[PDB]
Amino acid sequence: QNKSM
Amino acid sequence: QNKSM
Amino acid sequence: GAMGSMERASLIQKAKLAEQAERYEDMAAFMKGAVEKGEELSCEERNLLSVAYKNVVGGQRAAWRVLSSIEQKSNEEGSEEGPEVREYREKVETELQGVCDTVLGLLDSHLIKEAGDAESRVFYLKMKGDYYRYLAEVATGDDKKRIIDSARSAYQEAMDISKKEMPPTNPIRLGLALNFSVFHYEIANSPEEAISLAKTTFDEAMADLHTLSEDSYKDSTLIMQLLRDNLTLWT
Amino acid sequence: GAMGSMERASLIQKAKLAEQAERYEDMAAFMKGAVEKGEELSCEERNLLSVAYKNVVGGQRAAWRVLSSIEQKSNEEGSEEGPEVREYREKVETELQGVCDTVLGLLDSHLIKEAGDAESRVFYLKMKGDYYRYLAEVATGDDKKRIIDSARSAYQEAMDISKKEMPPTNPIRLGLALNFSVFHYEIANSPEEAISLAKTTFDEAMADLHTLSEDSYKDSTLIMQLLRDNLTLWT
Ligand SMILES: C=CC(C)(C)OC[C@H]1O[C@H](O[C@@H]2C3=C([C@H](C)COC(C)=O)C[C@H](O)[C@]3(C)/C=C3/[C@@H](COC)CC[C@H]3[C@@H](C)[C@H]2O)[C@H](O)[C@@H](OC(C)=O)[C@@H]1O
Ligand SMILES: C=CC(C)(C)OC[C@H]1O[C@H](O[C@@H]2C3=C([C@H](C)COC(C)=O)C[C@H](O)[C@]3(C)/C=C3/[C@@H](COC)CC[C@H]3[C@@H](C)[C@H]2O)[C@H](O)[C@@H](OC(C)=O)[C@@H]1O
Ligand SMILES: [Cl-]
Ligand SMILES: [Cl-]
Ligand SMILES: [Mg+2]
Ligand SMILES: [Mg+2]
Ligand SMILES: [Mg+2]
Ligand SMILES: [Mg+2]
Repeated sequence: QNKSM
Repeated sequence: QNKSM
Repeated sequence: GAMGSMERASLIQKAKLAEQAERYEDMAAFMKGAVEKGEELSCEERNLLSVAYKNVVGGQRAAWRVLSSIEQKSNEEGSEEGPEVREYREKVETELQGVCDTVLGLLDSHLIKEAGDAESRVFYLKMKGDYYRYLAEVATGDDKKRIIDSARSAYQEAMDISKKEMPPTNPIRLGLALNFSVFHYEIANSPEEAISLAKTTFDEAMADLHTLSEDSYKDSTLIMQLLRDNLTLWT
Repeated sequence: GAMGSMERASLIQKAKLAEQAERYEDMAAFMKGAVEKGEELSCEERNLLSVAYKNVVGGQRAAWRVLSSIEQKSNEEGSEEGPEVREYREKVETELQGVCDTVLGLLDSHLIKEAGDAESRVFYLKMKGDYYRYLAEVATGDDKKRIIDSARSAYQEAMDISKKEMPPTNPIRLGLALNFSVFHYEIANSPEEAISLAKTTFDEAMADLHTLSEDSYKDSTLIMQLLRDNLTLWT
């Protein structure tokens, strides 16, 4: 799970 | 919160 | 119908795929097409139908309650005034009523009249009751009483069949009893009837447990636990 | 447009109401109408737009990944054979691409060319990059390279403006850097560039923290924590 915003 | 199913 | 050109089996397969992806609106559309193929549904297929529409309308109900609480706050003493809140609550409510009408149309055309076995007949009558109850949750006009009575009538016919044709621990009978108790408590302003039904259902299921094999009733103990949750909340 | 007859302010109000009810598709439609009114968006309004479409397309992406994993499994060695999985994955993918195209059309007509301040211009270019990246996640044909390069170009123009017009701890600059790093790692097959960008961004923000007031940068420390999560995962 790559963190994006 | 009344439980229903 | 948009699904009239897809195979029944393909619709069932895609409903399962949509369930896995939590795409419940697609799941509902697929199971609607499957139903409209005209053949009765197997036990596994009824479950897919009920799950799909239950999740769709559950999201709709939660949104309706958020908006209705905001609306109520906006009509209190000292609250600053437009029509937007009412309009958007009405939008969500109209869409919700559309989904409920669609499910009831499916049940009436023609699932219930072809349902001859106790399992399926009770399943469909419980669902009829559930969706008339969802309509009752938002009703405010000249039809409220008739909607409430339609829910009651469906639930009661399902109860009479389940008591006579099903054992006390049948998951369908237990879920019907749970939801009819919630009807009494929250819709019919009959909390004592709700409590009595919940307690009697739980006690009879408890007394019948000894006839069951272990890994084959997870849902039944689950629903007995929900009955106990409601009892704990109401007393 | 279905919203052409509703007041801009009413659309904004109803977008906030939809946000509260977690009705993100309605939120997106409302903010689309607001944008199509033709006036530039305030800081608070851009946030509503981005949040709505981010949540809609996030649900779509999660469903697409569920279905794509099932599809891959179905094409392994010893897997039993129909076309349903491919068809439904294509359905979800086409709807996803439609949403992405809609957002990009909004940005191109005419949010970006009227965006003159650093905050808004960087915001919109980051969003352009995000949605071209979402398109890249599912691309498999003759357009993959051009989609990837469009994402890169948008991200890079946003980076050049943020480095020159914004402080290191600006939440928009930090979120842009996070997402451009994720682009490098997951889309561009450039994990070393992703790691370098994440580390440099985090270090510069860390060194600039001392200029900020406390309760006024929750989002910035939040995004620095996300950068650190990605660094921990990738190294
Ligand atoms: C995964 C596919 C489907 C079929 C959609 O859902 C699986 C579930 O479907 C069945 O469970 C039904 C059922 C549910 C069970 C109570 C859940 O049990 C557990 C431990 O998860 C919830 C579902 O909504 C469903 C289909 C709804 C009905 C409900 C319908 O009224 C019109 C009446 C009571 C309940 C009955 C039909 C349950 O038997 C099975 O008996 C369950 O088997 C297990 C592991 O307990 C399984 O959880
Ligand atoms: C409640 C309404 C809205 C505006 C929709 O969301 C609130 C949030 O909106 C703002 O936060 C933005 C923002 C988010 C913050 C990182 C969340 O911060 C916390 C602690 O919750 C997440 C949102 O998605 C949003 C709007 C997205 C952007 C993102 C957009 O790229 C195109 C770039 C980075 C980030 C910036 C714009 C953030 O500043 C505010 O600065 C935040 O204020 C606080 C309490 O930290 C608030 O959480
Ligand atoms: Cl509305
Ligand atoms: Cl499909
Ligand atoms: Mg109404
Ligand atoms: Mg029997
Ligand atoms: Mg495709
Ligand atoms: Mg500046």
